Amino acid sequence: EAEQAVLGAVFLDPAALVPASEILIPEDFYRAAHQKIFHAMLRVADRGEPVDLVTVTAELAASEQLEEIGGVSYLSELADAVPTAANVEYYARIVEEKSVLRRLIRTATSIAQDGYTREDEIDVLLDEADRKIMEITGIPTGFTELDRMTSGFQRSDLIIVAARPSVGKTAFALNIAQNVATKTNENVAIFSLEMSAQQLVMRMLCAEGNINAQNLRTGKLTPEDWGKLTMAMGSLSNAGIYIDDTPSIRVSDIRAKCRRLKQESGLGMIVIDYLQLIQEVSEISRSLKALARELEVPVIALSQLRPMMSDIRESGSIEQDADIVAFLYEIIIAKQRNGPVGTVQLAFIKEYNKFVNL
Amino acid sequence: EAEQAVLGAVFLDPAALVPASEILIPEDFYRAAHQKIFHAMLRVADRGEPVDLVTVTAELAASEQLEEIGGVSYLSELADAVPTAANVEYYARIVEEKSVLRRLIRTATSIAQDGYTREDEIDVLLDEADRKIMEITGIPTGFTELDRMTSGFQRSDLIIVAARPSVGKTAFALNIAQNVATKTNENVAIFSLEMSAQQLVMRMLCAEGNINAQNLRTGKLTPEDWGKLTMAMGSLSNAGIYIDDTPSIRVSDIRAKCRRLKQESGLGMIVIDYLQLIQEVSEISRSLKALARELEVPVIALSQLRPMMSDIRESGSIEQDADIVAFLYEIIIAKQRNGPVGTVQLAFIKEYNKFVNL
Amino acid sequence: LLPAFQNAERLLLAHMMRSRDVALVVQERIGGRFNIEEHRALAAYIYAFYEEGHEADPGALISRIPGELQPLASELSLLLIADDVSEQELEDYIRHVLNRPKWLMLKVKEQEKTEAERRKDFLTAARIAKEMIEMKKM
Repeated sequence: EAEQAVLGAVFLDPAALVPASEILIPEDFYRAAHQKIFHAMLRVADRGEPVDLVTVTAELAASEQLEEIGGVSYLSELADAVPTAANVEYYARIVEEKSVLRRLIRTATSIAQDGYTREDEIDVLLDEADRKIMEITGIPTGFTELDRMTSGFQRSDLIIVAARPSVGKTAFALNIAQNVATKTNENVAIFSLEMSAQQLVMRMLCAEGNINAQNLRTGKLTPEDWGKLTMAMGSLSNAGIYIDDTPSIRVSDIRAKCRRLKQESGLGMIVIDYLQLIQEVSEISRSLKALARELEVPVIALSQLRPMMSDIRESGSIEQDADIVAFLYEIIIAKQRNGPVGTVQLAFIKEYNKFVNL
Repeated sequence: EAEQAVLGAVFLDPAALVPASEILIPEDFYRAAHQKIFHAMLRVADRGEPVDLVTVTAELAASEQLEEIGGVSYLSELADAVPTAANVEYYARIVEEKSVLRRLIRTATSIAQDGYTREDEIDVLLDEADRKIMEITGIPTGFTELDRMTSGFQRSDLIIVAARPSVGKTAFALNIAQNVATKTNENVAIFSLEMSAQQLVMRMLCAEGNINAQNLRTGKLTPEDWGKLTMAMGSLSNAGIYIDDTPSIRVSDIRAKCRRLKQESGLGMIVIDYLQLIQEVSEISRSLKALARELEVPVIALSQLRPMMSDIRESGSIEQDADIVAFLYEIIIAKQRNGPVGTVQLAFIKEYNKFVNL
Repeated sequence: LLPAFQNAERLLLAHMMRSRDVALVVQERIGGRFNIEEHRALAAYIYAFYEEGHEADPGALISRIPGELQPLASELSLLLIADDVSEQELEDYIRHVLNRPKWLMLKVKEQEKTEAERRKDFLTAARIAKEMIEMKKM
């Protein structure tokens, strides 16, 4: 009935079409007949010309669905029936609602129906089941003058740190995660898709007790090294670091694991190791932003590519989803919504694998 | 039905006859009865005297086809039927089209029919086959001498400004948008499909307080820049600018948002950033003209291509929908309907990103 | 599918029945003055109702209301409405009702056009028709 109101009110105002079309597409209509009309209605509006009884009946005739609806009789029925066009929008919202409900049902019924025919998948089934159904502040960084431009890292922002291979993007994100763990009291979650979980640990053990030329890797240590690891181990032994080196994981699983950790222990940072390596990327970017929003936590997504904006942009959106885009080169905060944009300069040790102040 | 509308509309306006007869001659009508009326309608207009129900029912009677149509009954029927005569032309175009189709069929059928009876010719058959088949007002611009040639920018005109990449077509539109907002008291709506919303604002912050080599971009400013932006910000603060940077939008959405803004606040100009980038273009051109007409507001569409007419013509209509076509090179007003056609020269600063008088 | 004015007559009841703040606006503007006998009888009942200082809900109205009005008054209280009638909605509805005797009119001169046409008085009927186009524009 509300369907007939919209159609009707268009024949009446017919500036009514504008709000109607801002809220409906032909597909929202349940009856094909109306679909046809509303489409013709729009197709006449795309000139043009304007939209009224004779001009629509004429587009319908043209594409030959005039008699496939009502006649002109049903168009007139609609026209003569409607008493006002101050609703429409409406009416529109009603039809739009009942449309959403049909889609809900359809995509939900498609899941049950799909439940028996796969079996087989469980994981594809459970993912294309979310996919189908979906359709200083702050936290201190450790580093004095990165804090200032940003004031955190704050909760619900997606931070993307990009840098060419072997500039130090991992070693940078790890130190952030480490400082946040050892110095605050806030659990950090690391996904290290590339490197193993234990080859990650010494890379932050080295980062602390200022250990290693001697080296941890190459067997034996001096008394100074030993007496060092012991506190480095000790200090990092109480930190709130969680690691997950699961080979290469899909978004929904980062999201599921992070979700469970928030309720049981705390959570403050999600540091994902590199995006390009998670498993189009624009559709992942989107999901990472939502993750941050849902968990009121800053998500640091590392990325792979001078540098500047169009280096990453050309490969999957990101730009409009991430609210702060860092570059390692110099730390170039090229985009942030907190405020300032510029270059912060950090020293880098190597031997110890630390990024340090200045 | 389209036929009835034309005739009906005449009994209504009846200045509806002028465009009707520009587009139709009696024979374009399929029904004879309508042929008779439209002809009579035209025979009366050929004095005289003017054309209304009475006078037409008189002419029809006089050449004795009054009962050979409907009666006055059918004349009243047309009259009393049609609600509006702001179409007609139309309507006219609809009837004219279906007239052309009939002619095609007739001359094509006559070719087939002629295919058997000759045989004989081949060459008269094939030749007479091509032969047969071929048959100041206004809204001030800010810029003294642009105003004179145009007197506005006025309400219901679609103004298209075209210029090769990096000649200043955006900067030019912006400065118009700016002078209108800061100097009059009339809201302007900018769609900036290409450049971001905030990248745009500096480009018109700079184009005021005469700011920038120092630069706003490259961090720090002088006590001369600071004390400058503050006024520039202050003066632009109260202006009536509305920006929409939505990536790339369809016309129905430009038309929808601008319609809302009219009823709630005001509206004087729509400045669309470039047309070739909105989302065949002849179907968009048409729409922009109809947007300007509906909102009684000048729509400035920027376009991408020496220059001259055929430089944009070859890429989708525009020529006959735009009633004023400006080129940036020199501002070449190559077509306008108000009056004059010719070159107005404008200075351009660059550092401040301003177009200035001369 | 029902003519406009009737739907506005209908909906108007559907609103005043539910909102007795609307009924008070309808009362000064439309008699009724309502165009259909049923709608007239109901409006008389509605108007009264509240003049009995009476709170406001159809559960009460539909229980009032001779019984021959009930099958209709029932199916109006279930109609379909937002509760809240837009400022113009009301002026659009009332306009239809109020200027319905005016359409019921021009069919009186309509019968005069055709009666003139039959006695071959062609220019008179023309005038009548030109007259109708005027009233019709209103």
